[PDB]
Amino acid sequence: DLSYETTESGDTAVSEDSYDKYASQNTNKEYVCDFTDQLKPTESGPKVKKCEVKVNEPLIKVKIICPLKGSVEKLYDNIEYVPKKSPYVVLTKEETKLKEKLLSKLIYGLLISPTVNEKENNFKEGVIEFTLPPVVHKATVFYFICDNSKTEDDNKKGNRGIVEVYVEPYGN
Amino acid sequence: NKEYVCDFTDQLKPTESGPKVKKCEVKVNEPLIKVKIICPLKGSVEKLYDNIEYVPKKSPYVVLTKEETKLKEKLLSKLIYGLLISPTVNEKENNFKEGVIEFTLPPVVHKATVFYFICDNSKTEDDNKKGNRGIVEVYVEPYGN
Amino acid sequence: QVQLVQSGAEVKKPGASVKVSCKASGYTFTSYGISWVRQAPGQGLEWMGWISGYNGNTKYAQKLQGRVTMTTDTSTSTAYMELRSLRSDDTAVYYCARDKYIPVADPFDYWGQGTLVTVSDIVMTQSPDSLAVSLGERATINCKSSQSVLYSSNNKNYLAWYQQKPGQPPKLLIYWASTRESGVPDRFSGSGSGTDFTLTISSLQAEDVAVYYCQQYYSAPITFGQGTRLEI
Amino acid sequence: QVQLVQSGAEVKKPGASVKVSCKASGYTFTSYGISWVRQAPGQGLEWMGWISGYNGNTKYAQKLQGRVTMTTDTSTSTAYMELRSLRSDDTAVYYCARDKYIPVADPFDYWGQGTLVTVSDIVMTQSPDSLAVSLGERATINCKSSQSVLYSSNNKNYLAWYQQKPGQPPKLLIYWASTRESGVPDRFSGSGSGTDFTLTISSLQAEDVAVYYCQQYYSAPITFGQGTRLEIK
Repeated sequence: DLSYETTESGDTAVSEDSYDKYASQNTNKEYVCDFTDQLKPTESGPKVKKCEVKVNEPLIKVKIICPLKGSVEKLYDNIEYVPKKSPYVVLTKEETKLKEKLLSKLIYGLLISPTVNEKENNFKEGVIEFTLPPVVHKATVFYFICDNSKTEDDNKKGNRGIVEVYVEPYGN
Repeated sequence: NKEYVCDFTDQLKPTESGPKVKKCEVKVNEPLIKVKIICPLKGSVEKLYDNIEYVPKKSPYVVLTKEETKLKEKLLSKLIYGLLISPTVNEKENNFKEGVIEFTLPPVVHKATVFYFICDNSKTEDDNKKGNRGIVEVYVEPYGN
Repeated sequence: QVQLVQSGAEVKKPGASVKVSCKASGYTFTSYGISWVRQAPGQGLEWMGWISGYNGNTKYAQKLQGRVTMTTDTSTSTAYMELRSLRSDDTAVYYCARDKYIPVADPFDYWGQGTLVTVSDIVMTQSPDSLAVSLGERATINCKSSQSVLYSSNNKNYLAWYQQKPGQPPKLLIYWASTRESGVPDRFSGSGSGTDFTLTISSLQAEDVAVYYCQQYYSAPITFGQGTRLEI
Repeated sequence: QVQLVQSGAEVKKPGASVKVSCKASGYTFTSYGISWVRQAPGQGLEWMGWISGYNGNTKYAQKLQGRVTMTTDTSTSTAYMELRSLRSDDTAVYYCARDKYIPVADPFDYWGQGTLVTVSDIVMTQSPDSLAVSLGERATINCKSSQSVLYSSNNKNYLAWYQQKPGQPPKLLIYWASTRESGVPDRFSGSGSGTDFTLTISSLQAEDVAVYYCQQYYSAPITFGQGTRLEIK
């Protein structure tokens, strides 16, 4: 459990990356933050891409898609994902201080399946997922980072993707 | 300026469970918000977006709105008084034919307004997979009064 | 106390259908799910599918797709399993087991008594099919998975061990491959990580004569070992 | 009641800096912007940049990048342009023009009176640099843009025509390449689409003697033709 400080945390500009919500698989609703084409080194980088998900209903599925080192040549070679053990570990902003916490201890009753579509549920595989429980007693905000800001290609530097999850109380 | 981005670059590829609907909603309640919509182009990857269609074709000058049960095309500058469109985005035409559209909402909006864009790939068929339909919803609330 | 009470035994001719019920009590039905597992006489355990207790969403094993329908009645906290086009090889004891609000997250701690129906992918391999040991001495059972069940995000092996005595549902002994469930005697020890796992019974007792299964809950479908019969 | 009032003319030694002011009144300053355009003596118009009236964001022409700074004072509805390291070729009349809340969307209808500063990309080409025509006769001016300025989403050419009489800022005559600004006589006609455009003045009168410019507002930087001086034969 590492408490966290990133360098160049706020000497950067914020573009709000909107999520895509897909509904009705078998009465499944899924929120997705996809950074596949948003972290490539850019002339104006490094920038922050923030994808905020607000959830206030049960069994909501959250999916985060992040590019892999080596998926494209030289474009993601220094990409770093925080927490490395996501989605079992998440970031929280207690005080002004970023701290790693276990999600099941942050949301009582939340459970994680160790696989997503027959790949491991880790950012090493490019995707994490978690379904929020039938009841959430207390509101909580946690974060994930898919950081490519330390990557440089030519004079172009990559971006930092941030997913913020705001869980409102539900299940009364 | 604050920028909101809807990126479908990978979200509309044909899939077994398709056709699926991917909805991207943008809620705007402050001045000078920039909305950027990225929709894949026919030919960007072969066979994946052969029959992709953008709606309205003349976006962002023309947009979609749902008056009650009917979907209609309307001029955005007539939907939002004072809104202006620049014909180019970074020295490329501001049109879905180039893959990206952008518009900046005016400093003052009087009435709440909802309009839509569609990046529909549902007519493309790879193997038995069918492409998805991408829907952008822009919900603008009054600000600046 | 959590209880799952199933309907009585039924006899059906081949080609007919059967619907087994599972009445739950002692917990909030909508906060969990129900998994169905069947066992042909003297054979191993096969997972049939899962149903959400909140919205009735289902996940079926590809084997039974088409034939199996799972439903819930929230007002009565009852789960139903209907199997169509019955064949003679469907003769088995059908079990309901309480699951979590998502499948493939935990093993099965609470089971129904089973319903006998008489009709007129990660592979788990357990090393000894049969084992004979003396009272008070060590017994070892090995379990091999066709791929790793170690989750990198929490460094836990998604492996469980079960004990099934004649005429009874499987009883959960070990989860996370080495953690005993509450009440499980200390002579039961789990070991291993990744793909190779071991169940050890020191100072064997007469009550420990049973069939032992491993189970992975790492990736759907849920799969069990073929079973290790332990005799004296 | 739109008005733009600029500071007085200045003479500067080479290497010094100059700050021109532009006081706006008669409209809501924060709903618009200011674009700066300069004009060397007897020469054409060059776009220097744009500044937002809402948040002070700027867009500069790469030509002047490094030397030019634009600022606003919202409380006083005043825009400022500072040009540094002045060279002899920086001698020009510097104009402020009211712009929209984004640049590159519309042409310039309201202008300042201009400030003389004396120091001791789409290309627009206008066919005749100078033209002499007889009273009562039509004069034709051609403008070619290096790439199309027709927007496919609204089928409009982002092309404007201006008339500048001595001592005055340019006057907007035509926008969308054929739509007359209010008060513009019908004898002034704009035509063309894509890359080739024409301004036609029928029944020439003495009051029409002026310099005429075309301008594209299709893509940044804003660019003007070199100008067509119209005299009487």
